[PDB]
Amino acid sequence: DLRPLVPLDGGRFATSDLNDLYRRVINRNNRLKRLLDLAAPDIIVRNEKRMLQEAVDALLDNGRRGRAITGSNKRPLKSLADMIKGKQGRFRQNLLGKRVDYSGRSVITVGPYLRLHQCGLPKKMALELFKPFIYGKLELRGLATTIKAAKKMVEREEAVVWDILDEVIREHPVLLNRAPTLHRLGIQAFEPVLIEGKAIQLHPLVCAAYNADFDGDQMAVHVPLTLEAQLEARALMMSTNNILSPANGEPIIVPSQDVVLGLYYMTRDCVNAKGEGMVLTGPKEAERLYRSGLASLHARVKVRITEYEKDANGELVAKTSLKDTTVGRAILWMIVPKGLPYSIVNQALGKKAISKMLNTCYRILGLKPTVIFADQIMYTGFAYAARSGASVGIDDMVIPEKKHEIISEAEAEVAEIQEQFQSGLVTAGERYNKVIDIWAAANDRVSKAMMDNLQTETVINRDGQEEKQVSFNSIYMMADSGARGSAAQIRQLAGMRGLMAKPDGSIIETPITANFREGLNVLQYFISTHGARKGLADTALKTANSGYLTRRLVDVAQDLVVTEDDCGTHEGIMMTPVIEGGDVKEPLRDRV
Amino acid sequence: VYSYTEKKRIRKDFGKRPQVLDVPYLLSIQLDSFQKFIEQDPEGQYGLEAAFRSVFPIQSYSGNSELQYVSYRLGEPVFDVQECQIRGVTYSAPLRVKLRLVIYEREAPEGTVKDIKEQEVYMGEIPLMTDNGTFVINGTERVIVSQLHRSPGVFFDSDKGKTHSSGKVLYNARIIPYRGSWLDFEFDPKDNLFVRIDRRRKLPATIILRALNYTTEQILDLFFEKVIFEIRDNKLQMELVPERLRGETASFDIEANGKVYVEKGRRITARHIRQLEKDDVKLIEVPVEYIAGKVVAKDYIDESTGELICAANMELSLDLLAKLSQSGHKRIETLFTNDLDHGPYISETLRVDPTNDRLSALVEIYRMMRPGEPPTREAAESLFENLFFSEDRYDLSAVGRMKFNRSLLREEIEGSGILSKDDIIDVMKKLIDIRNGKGEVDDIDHLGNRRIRSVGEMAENQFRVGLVRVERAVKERLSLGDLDTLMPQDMINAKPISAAVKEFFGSSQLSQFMDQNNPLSEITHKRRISALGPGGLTRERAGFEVRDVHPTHYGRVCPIETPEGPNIGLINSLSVYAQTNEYGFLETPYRKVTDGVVTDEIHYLSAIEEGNYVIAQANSNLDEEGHFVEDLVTCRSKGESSLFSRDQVDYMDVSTQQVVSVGASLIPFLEHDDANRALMGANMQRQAVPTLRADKPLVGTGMERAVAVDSGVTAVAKRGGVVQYVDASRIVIKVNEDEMYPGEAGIDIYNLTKYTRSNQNTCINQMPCVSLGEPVERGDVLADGPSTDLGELALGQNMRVAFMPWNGYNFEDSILVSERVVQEDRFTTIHIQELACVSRDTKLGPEEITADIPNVGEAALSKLDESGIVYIGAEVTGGDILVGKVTPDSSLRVPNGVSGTVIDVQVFTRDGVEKDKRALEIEEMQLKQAKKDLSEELQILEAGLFSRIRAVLVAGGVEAEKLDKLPRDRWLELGLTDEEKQNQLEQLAEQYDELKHEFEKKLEAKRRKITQGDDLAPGVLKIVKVYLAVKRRIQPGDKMAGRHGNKGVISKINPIEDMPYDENGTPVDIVLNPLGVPSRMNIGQILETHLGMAAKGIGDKINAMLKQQQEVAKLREFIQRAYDLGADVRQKVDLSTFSDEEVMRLAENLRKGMPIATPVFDGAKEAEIKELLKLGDLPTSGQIRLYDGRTGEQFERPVTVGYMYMLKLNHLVDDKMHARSTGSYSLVTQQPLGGKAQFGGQRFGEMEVWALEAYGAAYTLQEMLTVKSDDVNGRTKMYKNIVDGNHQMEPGMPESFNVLLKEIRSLGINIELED
Amino acid sequence: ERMGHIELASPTAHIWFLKSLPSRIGLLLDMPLRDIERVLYFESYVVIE
RNA sequence: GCUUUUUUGC
DNA sequence: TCACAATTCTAAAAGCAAAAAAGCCTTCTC
DNA sequence: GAGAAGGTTTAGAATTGTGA
Ligand SMILES: [Mg+2]
Repeated sequence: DLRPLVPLDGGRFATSDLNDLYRRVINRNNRLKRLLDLAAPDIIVRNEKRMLQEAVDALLDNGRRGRAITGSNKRPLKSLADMIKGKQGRFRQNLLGKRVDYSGRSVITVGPYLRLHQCGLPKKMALELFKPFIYGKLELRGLATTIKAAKKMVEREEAVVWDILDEVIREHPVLLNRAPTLHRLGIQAFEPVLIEGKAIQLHPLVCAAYNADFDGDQMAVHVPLTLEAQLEARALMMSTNNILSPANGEPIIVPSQDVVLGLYYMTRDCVNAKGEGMVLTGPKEAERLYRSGLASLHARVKVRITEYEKDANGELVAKTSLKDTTVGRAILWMIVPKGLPYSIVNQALGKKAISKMLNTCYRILGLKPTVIFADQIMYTGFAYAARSGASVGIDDMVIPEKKHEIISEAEAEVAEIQEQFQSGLVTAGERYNKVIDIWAAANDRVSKAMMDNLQTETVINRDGQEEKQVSFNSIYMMADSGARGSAAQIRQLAGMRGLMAKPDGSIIETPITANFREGLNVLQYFISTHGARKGLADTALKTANSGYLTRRLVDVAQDLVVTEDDCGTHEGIMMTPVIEGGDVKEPLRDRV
Repeated sequence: VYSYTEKKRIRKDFGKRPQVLDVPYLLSIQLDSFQKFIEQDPEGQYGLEAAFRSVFPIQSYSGNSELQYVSYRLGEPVFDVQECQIRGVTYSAPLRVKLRLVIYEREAPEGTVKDIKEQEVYMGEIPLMTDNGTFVINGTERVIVSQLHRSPGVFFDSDKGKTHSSGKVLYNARIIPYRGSWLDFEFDPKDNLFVRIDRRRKLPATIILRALNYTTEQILDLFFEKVIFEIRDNKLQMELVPERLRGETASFDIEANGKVYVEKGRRITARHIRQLEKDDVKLIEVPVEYIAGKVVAKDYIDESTGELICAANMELSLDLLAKLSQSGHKRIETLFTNDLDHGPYISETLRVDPTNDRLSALVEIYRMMRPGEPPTREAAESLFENLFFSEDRYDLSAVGRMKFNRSLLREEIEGSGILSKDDIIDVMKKLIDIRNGKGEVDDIDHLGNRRIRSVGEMAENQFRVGLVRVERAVKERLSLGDLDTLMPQDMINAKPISAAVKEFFGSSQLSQFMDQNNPLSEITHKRRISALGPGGLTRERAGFEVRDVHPTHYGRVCPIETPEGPNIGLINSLSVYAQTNEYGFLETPYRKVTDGVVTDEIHYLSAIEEGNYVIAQANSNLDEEGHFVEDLVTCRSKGESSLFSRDQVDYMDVSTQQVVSVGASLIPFLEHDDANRALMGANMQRQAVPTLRADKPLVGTGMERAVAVDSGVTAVAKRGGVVQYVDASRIVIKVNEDEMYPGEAGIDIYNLTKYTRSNQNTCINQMPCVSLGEPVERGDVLADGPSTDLGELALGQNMRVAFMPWNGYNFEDSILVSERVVQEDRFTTIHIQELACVSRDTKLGPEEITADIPNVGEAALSKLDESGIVYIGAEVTGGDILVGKVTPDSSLRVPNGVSGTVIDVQVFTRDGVEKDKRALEIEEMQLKQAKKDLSEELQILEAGLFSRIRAVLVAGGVEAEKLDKLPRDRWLELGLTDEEKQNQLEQLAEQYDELKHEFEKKLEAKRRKITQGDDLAPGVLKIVKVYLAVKRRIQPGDKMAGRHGNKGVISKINPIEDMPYDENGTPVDIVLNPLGVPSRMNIGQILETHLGMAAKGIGDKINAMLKQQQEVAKLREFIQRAYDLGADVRQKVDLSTFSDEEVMRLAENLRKGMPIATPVFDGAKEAEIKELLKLGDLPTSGQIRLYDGRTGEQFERPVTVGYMYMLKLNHLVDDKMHARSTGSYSLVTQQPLGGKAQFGGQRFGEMEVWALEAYGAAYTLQEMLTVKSDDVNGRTKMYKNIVDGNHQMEPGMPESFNVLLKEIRSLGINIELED
Repeated sequence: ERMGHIELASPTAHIWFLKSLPSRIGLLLDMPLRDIERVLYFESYVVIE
């Protein structure tokens, strides 16, 4: 039965390889038996015994020696050893990694209304995973008498099974797992919430942990059965008990892109807006001004706020005062938990500012307020990001006026150096290096020109003479606020996209003077392709090597457990801040 | 000019560059090759003629009875393409070759044949290429992808610095033949010259020379120049050429003519040799110390003792010098050896070798090749002669010979494929020359070294292999048997040839299953060149440099279309204009530019030949006659973009569209995307699934028309004419008489295809696109296949997108769709699923198909005929019954989930089983449609004959009134004179008779073909196939994309009352996230959105001025104004030549936005987009001001709306969802099955176990790999406990562990568990 | 669970122990593997005492 | 219910 | 003797998923 | 027809080939 002969479809039998090898060895043993019985001459008995030795050598470990035996197909057949070793033997395929019941798979989409510990699970899938629990509760409630009747009832989907299912789904965590589970946070327990649809709805704030956007990914959900399993999912894995990375201290609930844009745009300031300068009794008045159109979400306003400093040991002490903020910062203040100080929400909240704000919440107050705070931050970010209507158009990326002149001057300079080479006064290598240098200079100059143009583009007047403020451009906001992108990408979108590297590392001597809001001619695009294909090949052929490295590391260090309280030794390591020639790279505080 | 079918919708066409060469026929790559494969070929260089001429004539061991070649013919298919798909059998043709066996006489080299026996012998079928480039092997439609490999030749590689751990530069010289053995010459850190064959054990090089009829003197003469020492009265005066001294030190006093020319201690330089040659120095004295440092060239033997004085290639020492000095010989030949300009590599190699003679060389090679067998002189001689110098076993292809000669700077291109001694020694000398410093290595990425196979060449090689196996068989048999008795066919038997061809086509790494869910998918699955396959590299061993893009792929291979994944850069796609050379190498066209004037003669340039010239740039402004307006133009001289003067150019590029494949040329504004986004867009536009009602792009590139027509999807007219009868199932076109043949009174019938399954389970139908009485000219479409619209290529719908964040329902890549799109079925598709019931004859009772089913009531029986089979048109759901079949309960149940009607049933039964009643009904139905359709094929010919009778029967005793009394037939026996008129009447009667005969003779065969059974699998009664046809809607989870790589998964279907609405009331239809664009820099999508808004604004203006009727004058004025807008736009449509009825049809085809064509790299600009926006009434910035549906308040920050073209990719959420609670388990290891077809469970791989260990969840892990998976008694107890109400487990121990335990035990390794 | 067995008419060498590289039998009998496999495959005679 | 080949998604 | 050092041979090369098609010995014979 | 029936890319360890 460990090598079955299964009648395939209709009328034929599929013989496993081992049956072939055993048949061959039995045949050739019978031949040797007869030959030794008849006492044949020496040469043929030698040949027969040799070839029996060969048949067994193929049986136990095929193809170890030359001329691996092949069956019907041209390929070698699999022996015992090849049935144990390798990536398809029992050790890596059926013992360490098993297929598992009570488990489904589906696309993941975004449900932006769930709480940080919930996942929307479809009704069809959920009803199919929790079938035995449904049978149990039907039997216990008596609505069906026997498992046959219960099975028919669930298979026909009467009107009662839905309320039964909503009962058996109440406090029953389910493990969501994304395909290449890379680190500890790729498996997480979640509270199901039944959904009508066929996609698993996954709270946005956990995507970063999973490294999962919604370009059509897929997750597998497993169900814990027993009580230890349910408590373990609830106490160890649940998505609220995992808000710090294990590899370092940094939190793993950084609000990512739309929410950070909403908070940034909300909590900004502009030198003139509706309702500038008035005084508001508190945050609530700020909200009911902004919601009625009488003032702008960001207009400079004095507001009377009360912050709770907990200087008293485990006791909050209130402090009332007047602050200079905007309507946006007061509205956002309405959600921050008690013990925080007001200066923590009183600047344009980028991504770093928000992440440290969550970190300080976690540090001062603990866990539960931080979970509530992360939820409220997501909701407010999404709402006011939507209300901003922050869109992107072609006019939101402006070529600097000076780029024409800069590129013309660099053209003149390279013409001068080329003429210098025509006279032989400059060696080839020096000519090349100097051309590269002047082009790098031109690129830097034009990039700074466009950044100066964008970063303060807006010019506006309060009641008279003009004034300069940071610019409300859409793409500048997308990059500055940390939402999505950096300065290099915006440089390519507006200023010239520098020089490009031939695949051998050589830098070509003709930069791409044309950005993307203008065209690239055919040749510039071809050069860009050199650059891009290199990177794609890198990722494709690097994922495999990384996986192998991680496998080796785990299979070495898979025995360390923390077993004792103090081994009682005085040795150690002398840690000091590291210095790589220049300044101190890693300071002592982070080191120790 | 304009057609009368391209005049229904004219694409307002931006783009300034007037292209000269039209886009070629995109399928030529495979059509031409397989045309060459089968062609009755005089002079037989390629095709089957080449194979037969190569393998024949066959000669026995002077058996005086030999066989030769005459001719070969391909018969006709037993089945045309469509019934080959319907049935399942290969669309083939039989091959018949005219063999001729001739029996000589005794002692008859001069003796005439005594017997000649000739016939056609039948050897096997060969599959044929349908007119679309595809093959039909067993019903399914396969494509034999091209292959890119290394052209045979000689290649001098470096192995630059990654050897010996000291930065040495080895050098290698490989010979790659077309069929034979690789021969490699290579170097060693110790500076030896080694050889190897077949990459197996290595040897000193010179041994092969020792095997080529050589002695050491010849070798030394070959690879060295001699230096003359002359023993003289004063210490060996020496004869010196000045040029042998450059870059050397002064080891002595260079003196002559009683004068010291150069002194010791200094070093010889250029001026020194200048002084020497000016003075014409002949001989120079030198001390013996320098003479001691050379090696003797020739073996020197004493004239007295007849014994060796000094053998060759050994250092001359003072002792040997003394011994030979008095030997009497005054001339010594040594070897010039400068460590820079030369090297004695062959000398040390001759030191190393263990051989001395030809016998030693041959035995060494033979021990090298086949160990175990002791050497034999004759066997080794035969082997080394057969390994390289027997054309039957080794062969450079003619391309191989061309590359071989070109590399070695030879002068002819023709040659002989068998190697020669001269060629080997010349390769050796070239390799050494590279080593010395002169000459440079050849890389392997160059498209000069890489060569395209095809269906023709691959098929020829397979047929040749089969045929040489067969000629071996006939040769073996022909030396035996009585010759005069046997006809020349009873020895071939044809089995190997058919076996080989069928095996290559059916199952090969390149003859692969067709991608058929578009016209684009097919037309770009055919122009694919694959680096892989037999005779090519492989994905794992595939390097990292081949995957990169060489600077010479410009114009030959696309840079931005390659499937990322394991094989990225190994599967290339062939560029638009690229054609293949006479040899295999890729050309691209180029305009000839003699002087500054850019002449209009196009020359195709290959890969190697493209480097020498300096080729201008496709977009270099020229002013109406062809002078490059600019002073410094750009060019690409030799793989190096550079800047050249106004006149150095020797070629220009044909078109700006020539660097990109077809699939990447349908993306508008390609020159604004990043390269990665362009790649992903080109790759997803090939997965778009065709929807119910096709919609034109509305921002295109003008390549949609060519792509749509250049696939075989659309039924295009062969001879123009006037439509005569249109229908959803056929079209009948009356050919214009001018184009008509001299006779046969032809018309054209087109049988549109209706609701058939594609390979990917999609619906391929064809809708007529012409009205009745409509004139259709030659080459104009009639039927719009899937995703086609008026002969364009409509892959998706154009939807009103707005870019903004909307409550995080479009967070990362998600899309937020309106319910207005689900309502209208914009993205609804039709899938067709072919289920099969195979009715075998099992034991314990031969099976049946009776409708009688035990153990069922009437719920399942209410959807069946009395034979059990389902009525065609019956909606079914999961778990129903479709075919009646019970055990002596194998009834084909509808698998779970698959739904929808049953559009088609087909039953094949083998000859021998009585057809059942529904088989009777179906075959009778098919017979009736056959008879009807092939009576419809009768036409006005007979009526024309009757009219001819009437014209000839004008009078002469004729009843003019009674002509129409009786039917027109009896017009022959009526009264007539006795002249030629009566003879003509009899001739018309004869015509009538043979008309009956000719139509009846053809009509009979259909009875035979329909009636007969067909070849099933042995043992099966009949195959019954049902065809369900589900219809998929859109829903959350369904993946959607644009053309610029901006994919995403639908997240919410939002009610129309909630979408943002601009002030005019019109709700937005999709909402996309802006935050995507700046990071993944695809600015193409924004520009497409703005141009779409402009175009739909123009279309709205036309629809307003048309619906609220205004006279045609205003319409022609406005349409003309829209068609002018621009600058140097090359189109220039003249609208005053339409006659106020073509304008009305046109303007009725423009009420849904005016289409635009924006070619790939010289598309529209910002300024012209703004102009077009102004021509409507829309704001110029592109951004309008939107209101929020849910709250009605206005959005700050104006938002970007427009019309973007959205596709629907074939990754549907309902084919991905899957769940399992308990099902069936595998047999060996009792673990759940894997897959969605099987009710399978999700794998819990290793990495997830590591995650669980890291958390510390030990109980979850234990229940995860003991109960839920594998412990049999444990999981049954678990199920029982769960149903009961108690949540607990008794784990036990796996049953996939005991398997391992026993398999290790069945080795000799006792493994056991202890206390 | 129930196995079976086959009685070889003559002895035979276990490949795993013979050519594990390093080889157990080889360095247990202090004599190379080329000749050991040559003897095993009936191509030489090996003396004992 | 097993092996291979090909393709595609992440 | 006994030591480098060159040649040979074995071991490995991410994970999950879906689809599709192939497929199960030559010959020798009554 | 069909039953018989013998059929790359690197690295690490191990050998032996001069070279002392
Ligand atoms: Mg993704």
